[PDB]
Amino acid sequence: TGEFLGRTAKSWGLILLFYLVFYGFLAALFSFTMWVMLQTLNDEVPKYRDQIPSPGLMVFPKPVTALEYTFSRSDPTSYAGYIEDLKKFLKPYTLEEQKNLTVCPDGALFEQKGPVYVACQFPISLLQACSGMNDPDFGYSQGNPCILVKMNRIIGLKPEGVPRIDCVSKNEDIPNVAVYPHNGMIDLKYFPYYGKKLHVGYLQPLVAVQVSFAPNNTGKEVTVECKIDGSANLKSQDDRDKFLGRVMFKITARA
Amino acid sequence: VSMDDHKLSLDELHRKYGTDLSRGLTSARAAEILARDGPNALTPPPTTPEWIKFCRQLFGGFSMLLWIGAILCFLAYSIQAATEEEPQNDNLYLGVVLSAVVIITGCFSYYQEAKSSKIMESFKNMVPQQALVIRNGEKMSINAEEVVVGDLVEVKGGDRIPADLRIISANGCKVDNSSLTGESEPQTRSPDFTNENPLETRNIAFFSTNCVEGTARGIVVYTGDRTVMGRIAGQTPIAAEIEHFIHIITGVAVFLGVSFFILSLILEYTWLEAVIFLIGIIVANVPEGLLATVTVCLTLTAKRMARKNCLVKNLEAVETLGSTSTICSDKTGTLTQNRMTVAHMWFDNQIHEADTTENQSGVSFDKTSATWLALSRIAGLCNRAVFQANQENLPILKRAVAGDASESALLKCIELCCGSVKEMRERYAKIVEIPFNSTNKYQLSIHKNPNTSEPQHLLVMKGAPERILDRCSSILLHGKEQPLDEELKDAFQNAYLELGGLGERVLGFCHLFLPDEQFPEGFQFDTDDVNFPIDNLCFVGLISMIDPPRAAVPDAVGKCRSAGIKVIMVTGDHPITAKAIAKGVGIISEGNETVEDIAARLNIPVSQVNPRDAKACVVHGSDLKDMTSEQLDDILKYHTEIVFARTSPQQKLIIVEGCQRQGAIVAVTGDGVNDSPALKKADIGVAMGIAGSDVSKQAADMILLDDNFASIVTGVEEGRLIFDNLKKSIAYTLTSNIPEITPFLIFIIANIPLPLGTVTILCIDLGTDMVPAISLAYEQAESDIMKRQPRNPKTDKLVNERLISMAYGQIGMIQALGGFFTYFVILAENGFLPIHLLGLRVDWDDRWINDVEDSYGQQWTYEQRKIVEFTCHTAFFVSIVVVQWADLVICKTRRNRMYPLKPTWWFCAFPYSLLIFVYDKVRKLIIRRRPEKETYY
Amino acid sequence: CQEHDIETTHGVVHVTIRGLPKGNRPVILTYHDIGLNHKSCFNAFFNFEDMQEITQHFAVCHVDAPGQQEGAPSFPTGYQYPTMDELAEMLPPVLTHLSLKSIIGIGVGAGAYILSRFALNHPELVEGLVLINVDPCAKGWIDWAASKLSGLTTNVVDIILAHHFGQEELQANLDLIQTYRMHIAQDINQDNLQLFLNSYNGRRDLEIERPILGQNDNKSKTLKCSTLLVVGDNSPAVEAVVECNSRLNPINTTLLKMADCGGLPQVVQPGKLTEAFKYFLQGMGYIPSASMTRLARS
Ligand SMILES: Nc1ncnc2c1ncn2[C@@H]1O[C@H](COP(=O)(O)OP(=O)(O)CP(=O)(O)O)[C@@H](O)[C@H]1O
Ligand code: NA
Ligand code: NA
Repeated sequence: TGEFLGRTAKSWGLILLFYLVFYGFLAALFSFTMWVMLQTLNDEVPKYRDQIPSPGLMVFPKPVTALEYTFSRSDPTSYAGYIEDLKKFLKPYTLEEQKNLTVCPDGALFEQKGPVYVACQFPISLLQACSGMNDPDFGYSQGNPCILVKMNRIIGLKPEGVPRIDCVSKNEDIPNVAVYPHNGMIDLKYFPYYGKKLHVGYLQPLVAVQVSFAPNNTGKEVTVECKIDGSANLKSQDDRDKFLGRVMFKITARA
Repeated sequence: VSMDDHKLSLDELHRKYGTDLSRGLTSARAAEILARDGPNALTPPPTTPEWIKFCRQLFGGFSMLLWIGAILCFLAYSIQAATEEEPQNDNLYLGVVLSAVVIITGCFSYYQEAKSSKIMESFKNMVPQQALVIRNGEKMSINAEEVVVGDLVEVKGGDRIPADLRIISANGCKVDNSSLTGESEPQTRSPDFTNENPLETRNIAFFSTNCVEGTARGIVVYTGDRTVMGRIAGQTPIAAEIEHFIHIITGVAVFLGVSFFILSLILEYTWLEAVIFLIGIIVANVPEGLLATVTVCLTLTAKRMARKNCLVKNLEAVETLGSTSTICSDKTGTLTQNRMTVAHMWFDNQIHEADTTENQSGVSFDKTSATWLALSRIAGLCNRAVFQANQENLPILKRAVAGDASESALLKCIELCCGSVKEMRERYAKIVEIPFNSTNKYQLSIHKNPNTSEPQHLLVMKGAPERILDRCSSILLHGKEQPLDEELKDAFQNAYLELGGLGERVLGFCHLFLPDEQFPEGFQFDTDDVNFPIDNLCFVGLISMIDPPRAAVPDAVGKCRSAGIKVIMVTGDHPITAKAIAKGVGIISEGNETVEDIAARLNIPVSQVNPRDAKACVVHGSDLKDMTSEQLDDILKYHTEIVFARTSPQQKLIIVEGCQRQGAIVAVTGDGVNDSPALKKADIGVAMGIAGSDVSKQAADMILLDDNFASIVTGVEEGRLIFDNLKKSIAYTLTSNIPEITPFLIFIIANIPLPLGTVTILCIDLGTDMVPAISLAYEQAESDIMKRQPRNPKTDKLVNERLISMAYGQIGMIQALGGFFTYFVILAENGFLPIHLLGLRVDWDDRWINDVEDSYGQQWTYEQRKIVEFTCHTAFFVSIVVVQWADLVICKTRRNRMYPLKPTWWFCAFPYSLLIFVYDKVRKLIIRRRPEKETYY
Repeated sequence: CQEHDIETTHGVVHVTIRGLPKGNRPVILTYHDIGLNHKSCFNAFFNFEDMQEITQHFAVCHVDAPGQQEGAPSFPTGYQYPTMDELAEMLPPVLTHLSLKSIIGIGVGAGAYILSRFALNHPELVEGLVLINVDPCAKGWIDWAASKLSGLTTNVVDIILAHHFGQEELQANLDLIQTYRMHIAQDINQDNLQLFLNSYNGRRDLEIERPILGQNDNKSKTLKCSTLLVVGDNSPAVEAVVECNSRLNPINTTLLKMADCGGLPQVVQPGKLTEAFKYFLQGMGYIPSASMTRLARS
């Protein structure tokens, strides 16, 4: 529309300059206000901790679709991602990476108070062949996949009683799940968490779940349900949040 | 159906209705008959049941989109609760929220429209249609509703007929029956039976018509629903501009809704989520209630000017009264107080003074001169004015008189000097009377003289001094009739120049003793086809009365000069008096000179005067009759201050057409039947509410409740404050669209968690919905409104590129950044610092990632994240709404899970979203863009 | 040209009369505003060159506040018993103490309210009124909240200046603000000023209603005198005068919103106010043999 097909009648340069200056001034005001608001916040602990009162639960590695683990006992490319994710995640837990960390007494909160904040050791040998020390494949090649269950980190949360993760198979409990360490016992010496800045080199407790697929029932879909049992502090029943103190996943090992 | 009293003679009327046809029925009988028949002007129409008016607001426009969304949410929840046990109570609450939104929007529309309806219906009761009835002997003016079947009603020129009348007394009434018969040519009315059909006889005058000439008297026979009329049963430029703008912005809204719907479907939205997002981002963007807001503005300004004695008959007059560029006004009544007092006389070859304070005769003169005796007799006899029979103890001047102001002044002067005007009129019985007419400019009467040397018939004349001297052959000096010669005529003109040069209205008086041999005792005296010798009279003298300008009129003319409004004085008074009054009120300001003034400042004849050296002129009415159409254009184009003197009411149309050929918006003043074509041709027709005819009030577009010229200028100033308050409302309607669409754009671009959802988009639109209406309700005034040239309504647009660039991009962006600040603070005080949120959109919103880590190391499940997100959404909405209202209040003061508003170090709330506002209102102030939308900063 | 003190009936009020030649002609009563005095409200206007045409033809009085103009006696307990309704009704004794037939009063602000109430009580002693910045309405609550919530710590002179002068007029000083502020601070003392302001803050709603054509004859309490409402176009009292312009018989009242003025029209624009007053008086049968202003100086 027009001789030049545009509306630039010596305009659209002055307009662009004016809006550039106006939005530069506006962005300067916004950035300065954001900075001056950020200066009022701590760098070690959130101002409000009432929106994350109780820990959730989560499984590792994250599958491609939902929380459904599917692979084949034969093809090594079907479970290559699981192996790589498990090996990358568990690297800071290995023997040569926890050397600097300290060793703490069991069954008691390690309530530190002072600008040192040492982190205890979680020996990867507690997972009992669900680590990569025995077999590089975490049981996927053998037909007994290993899955890690973790408790979401909350700054200053001190669980009471004896925390424990209770995983029960729902596929008629034919492939009896194996939970390590022991019966999923979460030790109290890793609590409380003091933050990403204060608690340097903090390794959280892990629970490893191995579902053993026999040749007779190979190819089914085992649904496992884990909960934070044994601690009244940590909630495990909630209608809306299906992951508050709980996690459910489906494992399918194709024959 | 005829059923009328046409052929029924007068005797049965006294019987059929029980009223004597000389004094009318008594007040008690009138009230009793009224109680069993109802008000005269009932004519009741039906009405909308007032719940259809609410159902149309609920289910109508773009509220149907929200109803569809609610129905879809309810269907989704129904199929959900059917297929799956224990469903999520989310679609149900979403549908309930959408339904509440439509209900509240409809309620606001209803209690915004049925407030303008109340204001606009209040005006129709400000000037009740009245009627003159004869109850209990005397005439009492009552509301036309109180008129009842059978009472005596008087009608005159420019009088709407109260009801169907059986005429019993009439001298010249001609009704305008165009309302029923179609033809607008006046039809004479007489007390006799003339035709069989009621609609064609002459003794009946019909309801809702008006008598346009002369007076008549009738007996009411039919009231409203029984009348012959009761038995029988366009877009302003502002409206068109706003309609076009609404259509364009609605198209823009639909485009944005479609694009956002597609983008949300790309971002893995459920279909029920994307559809609701579309119908919410469309509804929140269309300018709903903008026509209601402009209606509120128009009705509020109409209400406020009616408080200043300017009663508009429609809302189109409100917007036209702000574009005025010419005001053709009348001297007497409008520009002058119309309260005259006699101050000078000229009967002999000397100017004689007059004064109040009855004692000492007032200054020095008395009844010594027979010339003064004759002049006082003429003044008393020709007057139609009579003192109201009350306040006898009150002073003669401090009395109440019914009649013309000039006649009232003459009556008071004669009562103070001579006295006993009523008995003087008793002595000289009035044989025939010719009423004063603006076309004739004189009043004629013939009286019976009981004198000794009387020729048995006395002729009395008063009127324009120069129109009377054109028919006078002798001048009465010291009681001796002398031939009218150039020795007396030039003295008369000098007296007129001196009395008229003080702004004093002058009347000329003359008589003639009708010879007895030509006019015996029983000579025929008929008003039509006069036979008395109107020519060749005997001049007696002149009387001049002061008519002071109204107190507020000089200031009003000053305001009109400050603006670009060209005031023209159209009067029937003499050029001397008109010029003096125009100079006195400031219509002809000091410095401006007439051609006759620059021919006298330097002594040259008028014919040698350069016309372009004069910017002020006084145009005689006779010199306007022979002017061509192109010749009037030279008067109006070159002269900036024009006075039309001795102009008939039927030349106002010529003047108004000549002014409108100049591309002006003419406001004209009229108070008569003859002014009606000018009142209808003019862009604004102004009628005098006090002394204006019903015909003029029908023709007019506006009524002056006080007959004050200054009220016209005050109404023009009030109507000028209609476009600056309209673009304010448009901008305030448009400012909230950027805070509602920027959250999704930043969502997509920066991949942050969603700052605002499509329930709080509708909540923002609902909260910030009445802000423009409240803004124009609290709007006080402006300053330079009357120092601004008149609007050019044809080539001046209410909406320009600077208003749109303001709303969509300088105020909306500030508000959006305030809401974003609130969202960022709420997120950062729970652990997620602003730098952490960038790119977090996909880990967030993933229901199967329940260990999302914040800036402090903690890990959040999906529901824990979503509670904080819901808090951020509600805080965004609350911040936007609260800051919009607070900005409204601050702007009207300075220049003429809801976390926000919290005190606990919550400067993140409305505090900053308004602090950016007040920090940019100062930078836009300092940059000082002159071409000036530095307001709406 | 003498100062007179009236009999102590419900208090004592000091008045100043400039002469007694009337006999039958009415006098021009006056009443200043709150915190002001006649020497600072009407003296600067009646001495104007254009006003000499009127002052020499009428007797001009100056009714001061129930306080004092010269000196500052004040009251120990204060006890401001004379309210506006009480202040209005103590005028007939003043008129009878000076043999005044009738007055053409002209009041500013609270003086306008006092004159209006006096006219309502006695609609025979007044021939006409010039109500400058009249406010026949109580503060209600809508503006009452703002009059004290944001102004808890506000000097009384600031309150008076806000009441009289416009917002921008007080925001930007033109040395007229300074002159009138020093007039308020000096001369009249602060105690009686505060007492007068407290008395005026009540301001019971004056009963005025515009007559409707043929229906409200049963109930109507509009002024029977020729009224001339004056207000600057840039004053905070415009709405008050327009409210008084409504509910007032539009056959005798007149509304004058002066263009280039604001605040106190009596001092800012005296040459136009005196012309308006002359035209207003001339239509009442007074000063008939006067000169029409702006008639080319003659
Ligand atoms: N009642 C009356 N009887 C006789 N002559 C009258 C009269 N009223 C007015 N006149 C004279 O007739 C002339 C014509 O008056 P007209 O009706 O045309 O305009 P106007 O002067 O009455 C009021 P305006 O100037 O507002 O139109 C007047 O100028 C006056 O000299
Ligand atoms: Na909308
Ligand atoms: Na909107």
